[PDB]
Amino acid sequence: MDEILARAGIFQGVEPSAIAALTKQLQPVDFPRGHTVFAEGEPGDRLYIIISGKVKIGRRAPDGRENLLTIMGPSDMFGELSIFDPGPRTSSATTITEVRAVSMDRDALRSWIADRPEISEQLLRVLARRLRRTNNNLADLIFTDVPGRVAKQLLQLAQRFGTQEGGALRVTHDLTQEEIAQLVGASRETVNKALADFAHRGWIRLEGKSVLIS
Amino acid sequence: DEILARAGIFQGAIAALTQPVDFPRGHTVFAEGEPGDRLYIIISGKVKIGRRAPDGRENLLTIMGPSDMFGELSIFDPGPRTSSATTITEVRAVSMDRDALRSWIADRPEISEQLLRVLARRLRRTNNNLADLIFTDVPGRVAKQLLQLAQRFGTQEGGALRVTHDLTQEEIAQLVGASRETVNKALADFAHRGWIRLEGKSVLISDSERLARRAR
Ligand SMILES: Nc1ncnc2c1ncn2[C@@H]1O[C@@H]2COP(=O)(O)O[C@H]2[C@H]1O
Repeated sequence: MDEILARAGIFQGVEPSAIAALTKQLQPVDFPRGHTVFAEGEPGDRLYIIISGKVKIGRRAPDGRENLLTIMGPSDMFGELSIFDPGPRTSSATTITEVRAVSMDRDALRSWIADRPEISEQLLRVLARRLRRTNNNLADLIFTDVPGRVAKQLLQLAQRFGTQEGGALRVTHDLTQEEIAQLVGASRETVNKALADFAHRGWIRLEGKSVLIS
Repeated sequence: DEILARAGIFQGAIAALTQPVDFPRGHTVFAEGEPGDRLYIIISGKVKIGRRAPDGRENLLTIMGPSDMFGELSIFDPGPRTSSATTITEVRAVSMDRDALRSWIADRPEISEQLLRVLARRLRRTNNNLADLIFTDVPGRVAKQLLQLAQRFGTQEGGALRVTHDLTQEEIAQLVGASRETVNKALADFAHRGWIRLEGKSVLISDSERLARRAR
């Protein structure tokens, strides 16, 4: 779907015809659930745009667990930074569900802006505006306690993958209890202990297959 | 002269086409909120970049020395300065404005590739800090900060590399984003273990491997 692809942030503020000029040259790839798209340390020089599915972004923790950095879904990009500043990947990307995704490397990008200087300028604008959002995001997070930080992070994920259902956010998933444990990168006991606590304060109503967030 | 080459913009000569200025100690290059237009690359000296917390307290973001660049956001996303830039010590730097930079780009689109690298890299580092803030403990973060300061301002001195940063133990606490009480406990803990030596504005990192094993 061209619309899904065109919603990517790398296309924000770009002429639909220049977006299309790039899109047409890209063929979708099929990734199975639990598939490692790229691991930390591996050379990184391409970005992915998701059409369907969810992808986990994470880094290695001292104990050997993988910290849930973020979760990207449809229209979302991952690995986009390596297109501008390539090199060894500082994070890993792993499919949470079955994914269909589009890829593009630096050559593609350079060949794309090769004829379209207007795009370099807009990319700077979008990237720089994104840095300002991420900056005061950090600022906001710094001046908050430990639990408050994690809460904020989870809230942002809810706001992104949740449907507005009467002053609340519904996030419907198709994951088994073990997959949810793999997603967070924590014990299955630690997860259920945390979910039990959030529910206790009325922040979470846990129904089968879905979660209702305040 | 060789310092300019290490700058992010030129880290990718045709660069010789490169306004030099000298600032004194404690000089405020720009203030948080002022109209933001200029760009700055440091040749010699150190500059504190900070942003006020919601409570008014001045909070330290990053410390930058030679070959480092600050105030770039003002050129691409024009508007108020999001932060304040203060010179810790005497500083010699070169500046540029949006209209001056946009001209060099019109002539050579090659820089657009280097400019994007710099932004994309700042963006990545801010994302790493966000992950550290959540997944890395206070002592872990403290060690990680010292190790990052050593990469930029570290000179070997006998067995331990002396890392001069000219920062207060409270200013470090701001970099890490934790209470000064918890940060001080972490610093003393490292000192008592023989990992580091506290020298006022300087730190002697005796055991680098331990710190590295404490930051992961
Ligand atoms: N999940 C899907 N199932 C079936 N058809 C689809 C799906 N996603 C996209 N398409 C079709 O593929 C087309 C791609 O271009 P359009 O987005 O214009 O319109 C899209 C639909 O016709």
